Amino acid sequence: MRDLKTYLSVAPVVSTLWFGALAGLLIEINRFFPDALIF
Amino acid sequence: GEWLPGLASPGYLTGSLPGDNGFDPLGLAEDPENLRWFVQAELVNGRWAMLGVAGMLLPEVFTSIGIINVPKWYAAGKEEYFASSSTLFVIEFILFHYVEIRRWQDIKNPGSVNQDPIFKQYSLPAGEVGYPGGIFNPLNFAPTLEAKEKEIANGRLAMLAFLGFIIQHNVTGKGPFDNLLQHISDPWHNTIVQTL
Amino acid sequence: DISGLTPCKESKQFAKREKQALKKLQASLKLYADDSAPALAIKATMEKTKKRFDNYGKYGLLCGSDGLPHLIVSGDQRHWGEFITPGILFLYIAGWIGWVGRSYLIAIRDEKKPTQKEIIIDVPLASRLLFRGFSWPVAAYRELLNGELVD
Amino acid sequence: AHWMPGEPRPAYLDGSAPGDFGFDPLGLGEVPANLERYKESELIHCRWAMLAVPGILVPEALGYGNWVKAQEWAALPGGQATYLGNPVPWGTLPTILAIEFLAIAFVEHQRSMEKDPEKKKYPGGAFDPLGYSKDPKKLEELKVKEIKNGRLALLAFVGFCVQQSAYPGTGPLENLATHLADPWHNNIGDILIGF
Amino acid sequence: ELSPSLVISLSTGLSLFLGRFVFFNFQRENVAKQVPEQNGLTHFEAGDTRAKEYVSLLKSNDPVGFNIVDVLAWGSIGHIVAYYILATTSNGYDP
Ligand code: CLA
Ligand SMILES: CC(/C=C/C=C(C)/C=C/[C@@]12O[C@]1(C)C[C@@H](O)CC2(C)C)=C\C=C\C=C(C)\C=C\C=C(C)\C=C\[C@@]12O[C@]1(C)C[C@@H](O)CC2(C)C
Ligand SMILES: CC1=C(/C=C/C(C)=C/C=C/C(C)=C/C=C/C=C(C)/C=C/C=C(C)/C=C/C2=C(C)CCCC2(C)C)C(C)(C)CCC1
Ligand SMILES: CCCCCCCS[C@@H]1O[C@H](CO)[C@@H](O)[C@H](O)[C@H]1O
Repeated sequence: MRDLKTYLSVAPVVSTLWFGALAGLLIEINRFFPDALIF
Repeated sequence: GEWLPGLASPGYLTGSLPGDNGFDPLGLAEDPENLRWFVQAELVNGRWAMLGVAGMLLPEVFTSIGIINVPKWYAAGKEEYFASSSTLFVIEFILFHYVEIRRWQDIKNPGSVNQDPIFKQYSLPAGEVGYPGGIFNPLNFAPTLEAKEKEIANGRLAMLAFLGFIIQHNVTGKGPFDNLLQHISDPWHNTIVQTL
Repeated sequence: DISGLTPCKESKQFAKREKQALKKLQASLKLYADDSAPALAIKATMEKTKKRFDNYGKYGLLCGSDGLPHLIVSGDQRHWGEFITPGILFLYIAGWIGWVGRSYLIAIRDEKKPTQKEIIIDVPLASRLLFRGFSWPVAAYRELLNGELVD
Repeated sequence: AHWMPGEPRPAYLDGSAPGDFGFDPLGLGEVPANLERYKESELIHCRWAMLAVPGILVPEALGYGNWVKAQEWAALPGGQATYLGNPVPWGTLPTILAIEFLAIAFVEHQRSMEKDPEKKKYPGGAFDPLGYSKDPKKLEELKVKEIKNGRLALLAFVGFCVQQSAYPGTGPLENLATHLADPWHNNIGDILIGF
Repeated sequence: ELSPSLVISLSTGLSLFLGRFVFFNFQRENVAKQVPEQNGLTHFEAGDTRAKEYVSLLKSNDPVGFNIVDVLAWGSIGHIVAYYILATTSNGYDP
């Protein structure tokens, strides 16, 4: 379990989760505040 | 003091300062000089916030009870004065330049600035940085630890209150006391929820 | 106006672009049952479109002879949202990221095997250093004056 | 006595020089030779300013003229100048330009040939008929007075030029009167935080 | 209208006077401080046979040493200033 957590903390997994979260965020923001060219 | 019971207070907050409740989660005052400068800044922002908030709420309360017709703080600058806002700004800028540079020199070097440059006979007694005293304290109140931490407390409360005033005016478009009254009117139907 | 441009709310070509766009969308919409999903989709596109043009007009954007929004980045105060403000926001976030990363690299620099925590992230440490970025201008400004920024 | 109370003065400024108030934020006088040259040139700028300032104010009050309008007679085919109201015969641009050039070049270059650093700034001799420099202590006191009046004159000149940039075609004394009109309305504000 | 001869002669006279009396020492001093050389030795010591300084031509029985070269130099400046003044006063320029 500790080993599995360590694996989940490895660079590619961390990157997939981080950029996944970011992608989700930017997507939702661009869904609620769409076509933003100013601000 | 424990702002978050029971979160261990940072090592650099040993309670040797008034207002030490161990609240610095981002570690801004990890450096001693940083802690000094931030103590000064907290005192100054705090005092100006107390004065400002008082000057924002109090005139409005007296207007509500019909004592004196005073225009609200966010509509007070608009072309009502004798000397105009620009001249007022130049004056303000000059006097504040002098005063703030003076205090700054006090912060950089405590004993360096204490005597009147014109009338060198008069002088200010060697005290604490941020707590000048002397002529600034004509009623000779004792700068006790309790009084200091009370000062800092009311200062923090007033700063948060100023942020509150700004945001509330930004949203509702009325005065803070007006918002308070409307909140008293119907508490469960007049909050930030309904105004947004 | 600025650079010989004309305001989008007053631009004829801007309006004609909105027109042709909406008319293209409707010309495509004609082939589907009004209650069906394709219809609702195309209609959503139409509403989104006109809302977009209306918002651009409202924002005080200047249009060229092409009928498209052109941006003013000279520092002109009527257009700070066209570069200055989102620029400040960007700089804030980027500074946040860089400062946090810097903190992390410094934190593990003095250890048995530093490279380890560079290929296997210390998530507790990272979460502790995460929010420190919020005050990055203040933190960096003080480190600049102190001499803890460079060697 | 320094310019900023509580601020440490540079290592090379002990205050033994006339007007030495420890003002050098940029550390331009860190080099001794440069510092000496700066003393000389500061005195030169000072004396030029002290001659200029009243020469800007006086003909505006008495001669009813203007230190900027007094420039405009040139730059045109006419080229006629007036002194105390009286049109000068040799008062044309090329002539006075040649005269000024030759004279000032001669005197300046003659000042350039001096080797003694103390006489390069304080020549004396023929330039001191009243012998006010004969007494050392009085010389020092009068030196301090000179550098101070000179610096104030320089500041006044800056005032004239900036006030001219803000209100073109109007002299300093005219601006003083305008200020005396409505002191609380006629200020720098209209230029700074205006409009 | 300005007499070309008077302007030119007066200008050249002023320049030659300035070079003979008021700027002579300074010029001679700065020239004394400078002399072209490659790798320490001069161009003639290197040596290019065509880079020897003319001793004969520079000779003069003038009290200070004002020779033909100085005459050509300050004279050149004089003529330049002269023709500048002439051409300038000749035009109908108005700003
Ligand atoms: C331009 C002529 C000039 C020169 C050559 C000097 C030279 C000197 N002054 Mg200074 N002084 C001047 C003008 C000048 N001053 C003016 C106008 C004032 C009134 C503000 C003063 C007030 C003053 C004080 C109180 C003191 C000095 C001192 C000195 C000496 C040490 C400082 C130094 O080394 O800087 C060398 C200076 C320069 C190399 C000048 C360069 C200027 C740069 C290139 C451009 C500056 C642009 C300017 C700021 C624009 C004007 C803006 C306007 C609004 C002010 C040095 C001999 C100190 C001293 O020991 O005196 C004996 C001292 O205590 N001066
Ligand atoms: C000075 C101030 C306000 C002053 C107001 C003035 C003069 C008002 C003047 C006027 O109204 C009058 C008088 C009359 C009107 O006619 C004119 C105006 C001009 C409108 C507010 C400060 C306001 C300052 C505020 C609100 C500061 C808040 C900071 C916080 C909460 C930071 C917390 C942390 O930093 C710590 C403590 C530790 C870290 O580790 C963690 C985090 C959380 C990062
Ligand atoms: C002897 C004698 C004497 C006399 C002397 C003299 C008088 C001399 C002179 C001399 C001279 C008299 C010289 C001259 C020279 C000249 C020159 C050297 C010139 C040059 C020129 C030029 C360079 C030109 C150029 C040009 C051209 C070509 C074109 C047009 C323009 C111009 C101008 C650019 C005496 C008595 C004193 C004394 C001793 C003896
Ligand atoms: C939001 C943070 C949640 C806590 C993070 C869970 C994984 S924490 C994880 O623990 C491993 C050991 O088991 C370490 O090897 C690894 O470096 C560390 O990131």
